[PDB]
Amino acid sequence: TLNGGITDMLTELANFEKNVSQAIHKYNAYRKAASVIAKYPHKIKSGAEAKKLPGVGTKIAEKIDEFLATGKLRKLEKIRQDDTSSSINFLTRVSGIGPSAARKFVDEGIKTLEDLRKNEDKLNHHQRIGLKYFGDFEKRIPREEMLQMQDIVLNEVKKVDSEYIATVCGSFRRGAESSGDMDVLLTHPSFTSESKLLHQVVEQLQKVHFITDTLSKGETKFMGVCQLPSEYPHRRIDIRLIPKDQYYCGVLYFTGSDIFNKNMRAHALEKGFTINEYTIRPGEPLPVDSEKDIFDYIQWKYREPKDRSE
DNA sequence: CCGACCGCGCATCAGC
DNA sequence: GCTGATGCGC
DNA sequence: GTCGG
Ligand SMILES: Nc1nc2c([nH]c(=O)n2[C@H]2C[C@H](O)[C@@H](COP(=O)(O)OP(=O)(O)OP(=O)(O)O)O2)c(=O)[nH]1
Ligand SMILES: [Mn+2]
Ligand SMILES: [Mn+2]
Ligand SMILES: [Mn+2]
Ligand SMILES: [Mn+2]
Ligand SMILES: [Mn+2]
Ligand code: NA
Ligand code: NA
Repeated sequence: TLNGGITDMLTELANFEKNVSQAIHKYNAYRKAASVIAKYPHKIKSGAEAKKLPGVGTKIAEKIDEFLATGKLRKLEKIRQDDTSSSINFLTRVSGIGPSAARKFVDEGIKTLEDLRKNEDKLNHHQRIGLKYFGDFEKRIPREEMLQMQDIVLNEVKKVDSEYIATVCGSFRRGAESSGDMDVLLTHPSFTSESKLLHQVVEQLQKVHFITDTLSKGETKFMGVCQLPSEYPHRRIDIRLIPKDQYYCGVLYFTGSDIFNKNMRAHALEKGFTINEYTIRPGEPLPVDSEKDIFDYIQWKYREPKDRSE
């Protein structure tokens, strides 16, 4: 937490711009600043020192001056005290409720966790589940449960087909000691860039009562809720089915971080390449046989999953 | 000063 | 009933 | 909000 005070402040600003202002690029601006400062090896003594960093500019430096000076920020205090603002900010904590629905609930006087409970009729399936597990979803997941979870999924997959390969990605693959959720990258030989595979994995995981609820489900992505058997908290899980011959782009994507992916895909465009969770193109998909192969194509040195937490 | 700022899967519902 | 526009989230 | 064109 070298500069935690400042990165905490910037993260709150970001959240406000996203949820309340609905200014996604300001959100991204503040998270880049926060990200860049988070990897700064020195304790920031002024805004001027901070301003030297790319992503940090005039408006942020002045804010850092005020925070190092007054120990707080006036803009934030103002925002925390505004009813509409704080209300919207709070509702977005519910899975399925974004800036638009939050704002619209608040306009009709629905601003608390209780108000949503007495208005179930006005939530879609996804929001209801977000409300139902509101508390549980804000709880972190210890790697000890992640390992357990990893084992219940990998083995339930073998039990559908031995050629299925399930790889747990996300914060877990980065080596985090706790994770927001569980992300599973799934492949199988009968599915490539050339021509009910996920349904089968979802069904099986449902029968053994690991998957308790469904938020969204298509032919390549599943988002739902899972739970270790006996009571543990309910947890978020996402499964992504990726063409076997695109494992490495997929696993690079699904490993993150979200900020790292945005950094990498941008630097990609600099060097003349476009990256998605499937291919890296110039253009036709270039040949890839490892994650590193991707870091080569774009003249950025390789970095172990543990060193991708942007 | 202006304005671009990664890439994509699934669900909902206003407006026909 | 249908389907883009839009929303939400990875 | 930021930075590069
Ligand atoms: N291109 C792109 N990739 C993203 C974005 N957001 C995002 O999470 N990803 C990728 C990187 C993440 O590791 C992966 C899974 O998302 P996640 O919500 O489970 O986050 P996470 O595993 O890194 O962290 P955690 O909070 O669950 O512990 O999706 C985004 O906005 N753009
Ligand atoms: Mn995750
Ligand atoms: Mn996830
Ligand atoms: Mn401007
Ligand atoms: Mn459609
Ligand atoms: Mn996330
Ligand atoms: Na700067
Ligand atoms: Na939300």
